[PDB]
Amino acid sequence: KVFGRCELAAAMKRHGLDNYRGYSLGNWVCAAKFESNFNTQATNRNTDGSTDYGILQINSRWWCNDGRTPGSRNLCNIPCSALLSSDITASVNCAKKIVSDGNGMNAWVAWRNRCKGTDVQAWIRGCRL
Ligand SMILES: [Cl-]
Ligand SMILES: [Cl-]
Ligand code: NA
Repeated sequence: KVFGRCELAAAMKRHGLDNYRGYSLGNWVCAAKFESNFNTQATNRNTDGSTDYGILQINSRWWCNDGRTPGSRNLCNIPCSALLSSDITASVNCAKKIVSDGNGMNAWVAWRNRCKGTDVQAWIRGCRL
């Protein structure tokens, strides 16, 4: 599913991401824009052999199981394919764990390089939220 911007904002907010670990909704929408272009089916192989999955490009080295990432953990206890669903519940639950791991949203390299410190509230402008 390719979410609309405000459609994703509303779903993230309903699932409790607004101000989760202090990160406003716009941070999460901005991260999803640059990780996946709002496409739940996005997958991208990393140089270390792991793969990033879904709307927030959650990686198979630590967080989900894809059966092809040696030495990997599955700390969200989820097949990585569950992070490609049109329902973002699994991705949100896993993202809550990732953002609680110690470095906040810097865990998402695209958030650090493209969203951090910017006017992230622009990403929810116009949304009836
Ligand atoms: Cl915001
Ligand atoms: Cl933080
Ligand atoms: Na894994």
